[PDB]
Amino acid sequence: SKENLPWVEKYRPETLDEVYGQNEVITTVRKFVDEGKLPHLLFYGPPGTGKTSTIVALAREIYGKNYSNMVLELNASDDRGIDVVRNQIKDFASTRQIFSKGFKLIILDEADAMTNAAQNALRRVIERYTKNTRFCVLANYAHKLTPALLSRCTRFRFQPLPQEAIERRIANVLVHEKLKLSPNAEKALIELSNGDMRRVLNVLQSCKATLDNPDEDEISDDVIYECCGAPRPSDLKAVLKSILEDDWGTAHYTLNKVRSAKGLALIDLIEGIVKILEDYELQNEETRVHLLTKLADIEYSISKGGNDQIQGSAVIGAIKASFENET
Amino acid sequence: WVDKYRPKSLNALSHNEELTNFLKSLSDQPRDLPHLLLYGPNGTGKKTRCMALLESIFGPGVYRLKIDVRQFVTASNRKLELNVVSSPYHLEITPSDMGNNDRIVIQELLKEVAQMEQVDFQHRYKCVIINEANSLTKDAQAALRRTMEKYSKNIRLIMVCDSMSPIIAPIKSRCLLIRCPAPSDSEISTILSDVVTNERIQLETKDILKRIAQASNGNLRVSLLMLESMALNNELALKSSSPIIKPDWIIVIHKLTRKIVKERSVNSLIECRAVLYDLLAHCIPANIILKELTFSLLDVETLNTTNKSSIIEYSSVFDERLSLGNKAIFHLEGFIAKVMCCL
Amino acid sequence: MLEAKFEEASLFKRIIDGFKDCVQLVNFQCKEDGIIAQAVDDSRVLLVSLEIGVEAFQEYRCDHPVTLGMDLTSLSKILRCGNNTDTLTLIADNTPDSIILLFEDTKKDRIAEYSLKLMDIDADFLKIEELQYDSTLSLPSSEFSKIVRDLSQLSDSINIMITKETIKFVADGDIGSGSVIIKPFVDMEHPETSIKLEMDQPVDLTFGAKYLLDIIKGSSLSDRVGIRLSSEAPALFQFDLKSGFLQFFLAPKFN
Amino acid sequence: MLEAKFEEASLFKRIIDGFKDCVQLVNFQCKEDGIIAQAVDDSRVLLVSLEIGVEAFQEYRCDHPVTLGMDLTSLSKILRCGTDTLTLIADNTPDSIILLFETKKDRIAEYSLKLMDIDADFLKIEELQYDSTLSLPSSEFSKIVRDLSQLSDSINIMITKETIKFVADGDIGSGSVIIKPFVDMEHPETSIKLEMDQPVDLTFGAKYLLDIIKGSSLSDRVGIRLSSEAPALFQFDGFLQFFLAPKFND
Amino acid sequence: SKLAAEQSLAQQPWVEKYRPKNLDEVTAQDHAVTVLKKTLKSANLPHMLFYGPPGTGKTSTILALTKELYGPDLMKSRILELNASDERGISIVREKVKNFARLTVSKPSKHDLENYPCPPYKIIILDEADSMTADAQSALRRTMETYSGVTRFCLICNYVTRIIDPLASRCSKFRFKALDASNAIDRLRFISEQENVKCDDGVLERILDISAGDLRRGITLLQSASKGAQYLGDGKNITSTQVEELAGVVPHDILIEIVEKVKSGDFDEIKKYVNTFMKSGWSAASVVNQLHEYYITNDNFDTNFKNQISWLLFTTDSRLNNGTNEHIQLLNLLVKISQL
Amino acid sequence: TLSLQLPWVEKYRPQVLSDIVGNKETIDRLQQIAKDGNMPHMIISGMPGIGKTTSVHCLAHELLGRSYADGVLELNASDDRGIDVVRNQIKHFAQKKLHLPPGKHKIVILDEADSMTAGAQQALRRTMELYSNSTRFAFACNQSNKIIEPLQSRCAILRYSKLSDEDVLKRLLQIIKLEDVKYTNDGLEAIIFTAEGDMRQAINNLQSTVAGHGLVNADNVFKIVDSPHPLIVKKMLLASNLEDSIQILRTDLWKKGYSSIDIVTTSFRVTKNLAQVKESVRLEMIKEIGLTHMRILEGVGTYLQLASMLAKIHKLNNK
DNA sequence: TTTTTTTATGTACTCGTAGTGTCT
DNA sequence: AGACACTACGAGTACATA
Ligand SMILES: Nc1ncnc2c1ncn2[C@@H]1O[C@H](COP(=O)(O)OP(=O)(O)OP(O)(O)=S)[C@@H](O)[C@H]1O
Ligand SMILES: Nc1ncnc2c1ncn2[C@@H]1O[C@H](COP(=O)(O)OP(=O)(O)OP(O)(O)=S)[C@@H](O)[C@H]1O
Ligand SMILES: Nc1ncnc2c1ncn2[C@@H]1O[C@H](COP(=O)(O)OP(=O)(O)OP(O)(O)=S)[C@@H](O)[C@H]1O
Ligand SMILES: Nc1ncnc2c1ncn2[C@@H]1O[C@H](COP(=O)(O)OP(=O)(O)O)[C@@H](O)[C@H]1O
Ligand SMILES: [Mg+2]
Ligand SMILES: [Mg+2]
Ligand SMILES: [Mg+2]
Repeated sequence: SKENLPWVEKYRPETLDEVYGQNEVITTVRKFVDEGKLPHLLFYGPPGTGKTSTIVALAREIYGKNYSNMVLELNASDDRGIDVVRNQIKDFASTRQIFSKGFKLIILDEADAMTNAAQNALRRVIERYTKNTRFCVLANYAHKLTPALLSRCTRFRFQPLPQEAIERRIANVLVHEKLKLSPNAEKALIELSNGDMRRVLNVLQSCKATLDNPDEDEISDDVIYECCGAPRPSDLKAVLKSILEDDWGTAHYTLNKVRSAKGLALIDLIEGIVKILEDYELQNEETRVHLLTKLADIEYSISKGGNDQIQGSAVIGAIKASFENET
Repeated sequence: WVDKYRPKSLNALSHNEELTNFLKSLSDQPRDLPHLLLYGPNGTGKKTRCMALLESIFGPGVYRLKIDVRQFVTASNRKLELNVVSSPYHLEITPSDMGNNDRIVIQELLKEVAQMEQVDFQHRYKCVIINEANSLTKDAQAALRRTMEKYSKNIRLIMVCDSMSPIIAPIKSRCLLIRCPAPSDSEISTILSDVVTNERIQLETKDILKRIAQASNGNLRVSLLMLESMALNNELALKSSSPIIKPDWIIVIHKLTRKIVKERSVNSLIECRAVLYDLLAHCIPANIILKELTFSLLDVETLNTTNKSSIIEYSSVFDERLSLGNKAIFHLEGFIAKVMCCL
Repeated sequence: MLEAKFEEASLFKRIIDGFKDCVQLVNFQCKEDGIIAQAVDDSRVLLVSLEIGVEAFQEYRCDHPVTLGMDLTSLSKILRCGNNTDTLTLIADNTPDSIILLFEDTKKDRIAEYSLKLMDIDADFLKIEELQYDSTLSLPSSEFSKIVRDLSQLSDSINIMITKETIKFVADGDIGSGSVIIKPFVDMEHPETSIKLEMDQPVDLTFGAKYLLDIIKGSSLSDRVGIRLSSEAPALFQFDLKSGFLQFFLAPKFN
Repeated sequence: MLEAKFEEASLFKRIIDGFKDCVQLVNFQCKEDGIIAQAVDDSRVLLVSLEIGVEAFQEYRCDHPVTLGMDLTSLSKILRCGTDTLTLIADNTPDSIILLFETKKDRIAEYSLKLMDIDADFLKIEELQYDSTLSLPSSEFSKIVRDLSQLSDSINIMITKETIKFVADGDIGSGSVIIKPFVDMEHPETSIKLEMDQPVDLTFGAKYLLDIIKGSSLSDRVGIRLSSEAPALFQFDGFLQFFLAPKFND
Repeated sequence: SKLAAEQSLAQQPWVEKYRPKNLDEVTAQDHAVTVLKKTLKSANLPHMLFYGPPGTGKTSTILALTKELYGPDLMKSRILELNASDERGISIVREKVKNFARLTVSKPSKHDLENYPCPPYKIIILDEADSMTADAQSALRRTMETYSGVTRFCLICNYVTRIIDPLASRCSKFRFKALDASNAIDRLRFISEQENVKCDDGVLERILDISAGDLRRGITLLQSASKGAQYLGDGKNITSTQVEELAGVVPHDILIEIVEKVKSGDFDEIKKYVNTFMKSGWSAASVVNQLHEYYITNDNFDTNFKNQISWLLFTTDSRLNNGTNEHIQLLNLLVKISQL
Repeated sequence: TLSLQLPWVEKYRPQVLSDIVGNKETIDRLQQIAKDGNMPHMIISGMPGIGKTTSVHCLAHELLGRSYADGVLELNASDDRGIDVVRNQIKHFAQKKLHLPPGKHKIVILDEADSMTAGAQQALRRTMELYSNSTRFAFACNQSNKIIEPLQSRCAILRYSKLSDEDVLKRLLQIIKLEDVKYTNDGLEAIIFTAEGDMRQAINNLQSTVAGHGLVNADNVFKIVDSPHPLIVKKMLLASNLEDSIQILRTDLWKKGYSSIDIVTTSFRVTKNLAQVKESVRLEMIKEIGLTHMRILEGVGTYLQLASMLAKIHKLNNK
């Protein structure tokens, strides 16, 4: 049953009408498939934007419920070498369909992990067999694809999901589930997603499990922040104010109590302070240079471990020494 | 010799009585023993104390050990052959004898000895002595991270090292940490008095022994070996002004420091590179070379505080570089050039 | 529950040998009528469809329709550990779980009970070979195998042409070009050597040689290969077992 | 000076290739009765034994019992580089071992081997009590082992209520062969003998049995002796014994 | 059977003896185990990614969850634990992991469904995912995305940055918090009471203070102090000094000596005292930590001096985190902080 | 949706050498060669999407007439092209007898010749030297440096260059006239701008815009095709103020879904191919970009790292 | 004017013992 | 019944890598 799948998998779009966020790409793809002129597609975008869902719904619209048989779907989980290309892809492109009449579809999902020899062998398979089959390449990084292979497909850039699309999907989920969400909680949820539907769905499931009730109550910002362990804007601005204004000992005590009372992480506080100070209008850019350099160095050091107290004191001292030049 | 006079039990140690009492505490209940990590200066006597602790956990047969040969196959047709020092109660592994293939040996041999149960006709677990855990790369340490916890009823690790810097935090947490401070000059001189009384050495003055201590920097392995070496030049009778026999590499490093402080040029940099090549080609690590060269450059009285500060700063920078690199000469020559530019 | 006790052991061995290195993941379906299994090739070019009724089994008992998926490599590994003189028994519990392959000797108490863990394959069981065919023919297995593995040395493609009472296998390659023309004829003293052909429209279509070289491997089961061809229709290569049938659906090349 | 004569070199070739994968150095003791050998694996997990009496040698002269320590490399090279009558020759202080290949041909070739001195520790061999003792044909056990080794890497022996069970719980599945004692009249080789006092259940490594079953050609029947805490005993009739230690518990 | 396991646990180190067996034994990581308990009644366990400092209880949490889910019978048949002690290249991920994910779930017995929920999926946990190469990680993407109906993936790591972004997006992130004195004093007191550890007032809270968010190290230090107190047999209570002497902490007087040498003194005496201090084996990480605490918490230095001391201590810790020579780094740090 | 139509890149693929709007010199050379005969061994190199494969195909077709099927041996990178193939099949084709007109020769087309192994390339030397009177070799590659010097010494070298805006505009106008598509001057200019001398990419973007919006306008082109990636990165790196570069990186690159790895790789490539600043400044910028890339590859790829890279670049530019 | 370097997956070549269908 | 050409799956050896 579908009631056992996680929310990321349970709410996977099955038709092109359930893929929000991408409107310029979805409409053009629908027109491609309606007029018949469907070229080789290259869906390039960040993770969780809806490329795999889009191509699956497209193949479903093209072939019907018989998608899993009339389409050759290869991914990084499967062995994709030059011999794999030579045999499988060429034999799939050269022959005809077994169940119906129509062009074939080769979905090379996550093709950014393919070998250079495989792409060099495939670039002439795409150009030779182009009247009976098609190629759709999904990618997160366009630098791992050879320019020859990159020039044979129509490139569609999947932009990060905007506010309206994620809010629409959240409303759809809140209709599908017996769940209520606060407005400010919804805004905070949009803020910690960066256009990733997977993260939104996962944390929504986690906060629904966190409610500890039969779901007669509403999900507030406190529930979200305690679920994802993210710092609140209130504590963020309090720590920033204590660093900028209060003394060294006072700022140290404030940072310690804020990061120990809620169990917050230093990397999350660093990211939040960076996001907040981005709107700060300052004097000569030397302070910004010092701030960015020292904060990136501290982040790279945190990414490898060490003493958390030493790194917190380093963050405080770096911010103070950077703002000491803005006078 | 350092081998003829070495303690074999906990009651035979002659320094760090607090550490001996802690080892007796830890070996009182031997079956409820966690993994251990002995850290401290090189040459303090931690490898002897580990064997003395095993001699208290098991019978005296722990010292009757044998060297066997074990073979392993990598992902390719290359084969590795390494010697394991095994005993009817424990085994000793030193992955510092190979390159990046230590993780395979670690995982395979440790899983084998974990699944393997001890034999009879000689307690319940079989100890593993990981010698020089600093050479273990992060991959082998990560592989051992879960092996330490999955099999805790048959395999207890006693990892011997000189500095916990390259040891990852999970491994540090997964075992007790025991520090072995280097013995003071008094205990070293006391041991030297006993060994020269047993070896029939003629001493006109006792203070020379103290000087040996002051020439070993707490190291007993260096102190005893240097005493036996200078006893061969003085023909079993040390004089009141017997010279201190320094190793050849130390004298070469001192001459290199002299060449650095006297002349600072590129033509001298070529000779410095040649000396560094000659030192590296004769089984001398580059970290020790850098440490000794920096410490000898700081001892030069011709320089001032401004020079010594920059010297130690460049030394730390290039130490990080060498710890992050593999071509040791590429960092040693850079450090030497930066020191020449500083002076 | 499921109990399928064969009469012999080498029968299922040859049945799996028919398409051993042809497909990988199969999903058998056991019902009251018999075992039926369709499997698509890794390149999605040909479809193997096997049907063994209750005739080839010594004992058959199936309560509800059960679906057991498995990889052919592990199935071959399990079947190779069985002696050709043993008796094979497929057993399945109430819910679909690891199929129990039981080897029971007829003289000594040798109970070889292997348990093959199943796979979870998308049971997209379709309904195929329910379409009208333009041309049907039948010819001995040895002749087809000879022609196929003799034309496969001259090229990698084989064009089959069915004209008015004319069968033609053409192989056009680089080092040469071959053409075999067999004519329909029925013998009376040897009814198994007859080459029957019922054609309604001329057929011209090409296939790959790497797939025919694996299709001809099924000639060890039966001796009369049937071939059904049509324009835009999967080529049906049928071997007739004594209880069911094994049919390969090959996809024609694109001219 | 030791002089031994096998009528066929094939017997010694099969003998040496039976265990040429589990050891590298091997000591052969030579006494008035015959030749005896024991060798310990490099991992000290399995020991190999061997005894060949005067029945197999066409001619045997041994003035002084002596221990010959030979490596597997050179002897394996000599046995694989070359039915014919084989002759082993050694002199006083046997620094070399000569292997003459001599009934219708007069061609001979040999390459000498320099021996080593290995401290072959003497561990006593006791015939203690066993909870279960069984004997079954060598080919059947070898087939069972190489059939169960494909599934798992650990073979479980379960002897209970006059029934033996060779089980193997692997990743792709699980196999289980259950065998009942059987004695046959027309063929005395296909007989199953077993006597027990306690149902025992142990687990052994499959990689060790995969090399143990290489001695399936030395004799026709193999004995399995299993107990509660003592290691398992694999007996092959020339008499040779393998002591296999099982896995502790889980 | 059961009694043998009880005796083996009783004769095991306190780290493994008191390993949490249920989702209730975990004390401080409540936010994650609340969701894990609420999903235990449901059947929609998502792909999870545990990340945090070492010794916070990630492996213990996932083991307790798998136990409470499957029972001690299905615990050995519906799990796939892949640790860092195994090969985890592209080949392993493509063959073994994918074959196990494609497998069907094992049928539960009659006794399993009566006491345990027995969800219709299995769990493939990957401990120490930091060592997994990026290609082997990207290979897991569709493996975990298509077979989610029958298997569930649980990644465990310390540095969440070592895992690629798509894998971190596919899994729900559970951040395990450091176990300080406040949220682990209850567990430490329970462990001390179960072992009759006679300690003083401010010992346990001090132990975790030395642990810096690590309950495993705290339990190990408690076991060591208990052994050292039982060997003496004096019947007294363990003191904070007896705990800090075996934990690698530099005494306060030796630290005051270092502060006095840095405040007043030139390169020569500082170098001599550093050479003498390195003879007594102390971990430079702990020395840097104590110096940082002293310099930051002292209300006797200027803000301009405090920013510089914080940056210098940060640089020294970052350089020490790479396996550098402790003596050289400590001397460089002390010299740099001696020059104003 | 039962059947699809051929794309305009394949449908309007040139079948005669006159329809090629590439380099006029080499095209006229190949035209005269095919008209007179005696085609020599050749190696055609260039960039993707400029008319290299189509050029040699049209040459072979117009040179062989109806004997193209039996006189041309086409081998791509999709087929096995090892030492065994060169030893057996290529040698059998070169030794194969074929009665051709007294001005033609058998042609062996080897697409993607820069992917053949060294052994095959070495074995091809005597294969092409011993049968140079009845068999001719035409290689089509992107990098002439991947082909060994002995092979290059026995053939002519034709280096195809980028297609100027005039040629691509003429070809697009011809395609529009043959398709009757409503367009606009700004739309065609935007297509040429986003093509970057790539004719195939230009035709593909044109077909996409036509089938997605109907009217070829700069608005629709920029809506369906984003601005070129290297140009925005160049504008970000060449910014005079740190705030301008930070705003560019935030809005144009980070808010549009460009990964950090792609950003740092494009920055490295632009700084390498830059010519506005001195060599030392470019070297320091490449050093900083590589220092940032070393952190991006370790999984620390975020917006803060790119911001710090831009700050360090501006500090370097701050004298 | 000249010699070497740890490892990790993909690619290509080679000999090669081996398993089975066929002819003196 | 068996010998030996044909053959195709497997261990070993290198060779690159933007
Ligand atoms: N535009 C969208 N509308 C609705 N749901 C979406 C959308 N994009 C993503 N999702 C959700 O996120 C899940 C994963 O989407 P995918 O298409 O697999 O992500 P992706 O774009 O392929 O990125 P990858 O797989 O990490 S490279 C889907 O099953 C949906 O539940
Ligand atoms: N939250 C906790 N509650 C109780 N005991 C805990 C907790 N966390 C850790 N422990 C103890 O510490 C031991 C180690 O737990 P682990 O789960 O292995 O730590 P960890 O998070 O895996 O650290 P790693 O493996 O280095 S990343 C457990 O067996 C417990 O004794
Ligand atoms: N000069 C040209 N005139 C007209 N169309 C052209 C021209 N160059 C390229 N095209 C179009 O681009 C398509 C593909 O061109 P190709 O010749 O395959 O590119 P290429 O120059 O060979 O570079 P590759 O194949 O990627 S290495 C052709 O089918 C034409 O539609
Ligand atoms: N307590 C002790 N009393 C006397 N000699 C000792 C003592 N501890 C160590 N030694 C000497 O140290 C030598 C071994 O040093 P070792 O332990 O290998 O150095 P490390 O501590 O670097 O491993 C032995 O020869 C032994 O004589
Ligand atoms: Mg995807
Ligand atoms: Mg863990
Ligand atoms: Mg081309």
